Amino acid sequence: IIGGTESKPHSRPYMAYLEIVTSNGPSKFCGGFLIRRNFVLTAAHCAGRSITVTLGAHNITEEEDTWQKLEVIKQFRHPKYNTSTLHHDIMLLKLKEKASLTLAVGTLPFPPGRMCRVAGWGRTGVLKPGSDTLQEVKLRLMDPQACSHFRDFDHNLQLCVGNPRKTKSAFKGDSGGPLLCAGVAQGIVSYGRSDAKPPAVFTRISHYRPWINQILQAN
Ligand SMILES: CS(=O)(=O)NCc1c(C(=O)O)n(Cc2cccc3ccccc23)c2ccc(F)cc12
Ligand SMILES: [Zn+2]
Repeated sequence: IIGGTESKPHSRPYMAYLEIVTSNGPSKFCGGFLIRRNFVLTAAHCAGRSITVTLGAHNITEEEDTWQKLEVIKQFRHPKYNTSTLHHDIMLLKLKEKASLTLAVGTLPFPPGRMCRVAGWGRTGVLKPGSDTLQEVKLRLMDPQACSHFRDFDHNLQLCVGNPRKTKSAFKGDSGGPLLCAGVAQGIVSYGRSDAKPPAVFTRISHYRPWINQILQAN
């Protein structure tokens, strides 16, 4: 998160930190969010061989009594996910078991106004480290025209997020995190410019509600 603030600890109790063993070799990290006791929503590009989800966290180097760490048993990557265009960058994760609902661990409920918020443990600048602590930032939902420079941008599938006159943005490390507008999840962090210039591109959750509901009904 660029230009944001450290979240109040445990104030976003749906947030999930994902550790992904790369089908090749080492680990990578993404965000995600708990939508049911045993389901997490994240980006398709975060997929890998095996996934661990950490719930209840604030500082990821600091185990607390709030933590619940759960193995993913099934990855449901969107079938039309396209590595080239990055369309349908969405993925459901089934947890080996149900999370205990606590103050620090909770599910996120399912058109938006302009001001939204996003959280994550990603980089705090172009060449900065990832954040040990959960950061958050308020961002403006932009007209699709503001993202016309992204060749594969499709208003039906995606949100255009972040006023270009400011540095405030999701960035690398924030993939899979939810965009909330008025307490409702509208978006999922997907991609943007490598120079961190807003806006960035988020998956439009509403378009995928049939598919989500389908997987939840069958699992
Ligand atoms: C660890 S991972 O599983 O996420 N893989 C690396 C990766 C990232 C990342 O580091 O998060 N992002 C997001 C991202 C990238 C570059 C610029 C961005 C500007 C804004 C927001 C997000 C941005 C990807 C998008 C498409 C993709 F195929 C791979 C990646
Ligand atoms: Zn704490």
